[PDB]
Amino acid sequence: SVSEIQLLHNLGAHLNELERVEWLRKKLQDVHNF
Repeated sequence: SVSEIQLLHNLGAHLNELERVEWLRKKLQDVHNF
């Protein structure tokens, strides 16, 4: 189902809420072998 403030959770919250929390996540998935 779709929420009322769901389309606002895309760019109506903060462009900083998906910078590293975005990438930081893959930090373990792809495990930076280095």
